[PDB]
Amino acid sequence: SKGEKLFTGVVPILVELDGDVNGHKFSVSGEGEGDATYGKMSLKFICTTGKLPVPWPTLKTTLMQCFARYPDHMKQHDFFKSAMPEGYVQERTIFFKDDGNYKTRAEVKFEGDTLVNRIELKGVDFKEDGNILGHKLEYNAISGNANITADKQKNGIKAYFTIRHDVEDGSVLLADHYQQNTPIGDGPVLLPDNHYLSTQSKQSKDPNEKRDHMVLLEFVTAAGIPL
Repeated sequence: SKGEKLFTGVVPILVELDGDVNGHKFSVSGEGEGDATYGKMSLKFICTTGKLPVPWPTLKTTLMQCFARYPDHMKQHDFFKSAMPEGYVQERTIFFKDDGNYKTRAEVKFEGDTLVNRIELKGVDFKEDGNILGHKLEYNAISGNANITADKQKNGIKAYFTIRHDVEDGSVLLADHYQQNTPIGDGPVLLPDNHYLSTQSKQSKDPNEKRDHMVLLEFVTAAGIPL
C-alpha cells in the first residue's frame, strides 16, 4: 500500500458526529488541516444542535490517528495510513469510572482530497447529576499514550489506554478506552509490532464564536520501538 503518500502535504479534515447520551441527542461538526509530516492537526469543532449535553473533554478521543508522525524507522508499523484511501472502521467502548459508557463507530476515509471522519456515539447509564451530564470536568488538555497492537485475526489493530479527566473538585474521572480498527478495502495493510502514539494537545476557545465549540492543536508521534 501507498496510503502514506496521501499524507506528505497538508490535508483538509471534515468531522461529523451524531451522539445520543441517555437520550440527549446532539451533533458535532469539525473542520481543519492535518500535516502528518509534523504529526500535527489544527481543528475547530461546533455543536450544531445547540448546547453540548456532555463536556467537550469526553468527546476529544472520539473526534484521526492517520495524522500521527511515524518516524522513518517505524513506517512499517503505520496501519492507519496503509488503509487509505479506502479507509478504516474505528470502534471504541469508553468506560467512565462510576458513571456511564460510550460506544463509538467511525469511518475514516478520503472523499477526494478531504480526510473525513464520520462518527456515531451512543452513551448509556450516565448519572444525570454526575461529573459528565452535570458539566463538572476541567476544560484543559488531554495528553498521553495510546497503546497499539496487531489484530492479525481481523487484519487490523486494537488499542487501549486510560484518559485521566480532571474534575472541578480536585478528583480525577478515569475513562478506560478499548479500540478496534479494521480496513474498509481488501487491499493489503501494515500490521504493526507493539508501539504507542504519544499525543500533546492544546485546547482553546475562539472569542468571536457564539456556538458551543472547541479549538484543538494536536501533535501525535509514534514511539516505543528504538532506533
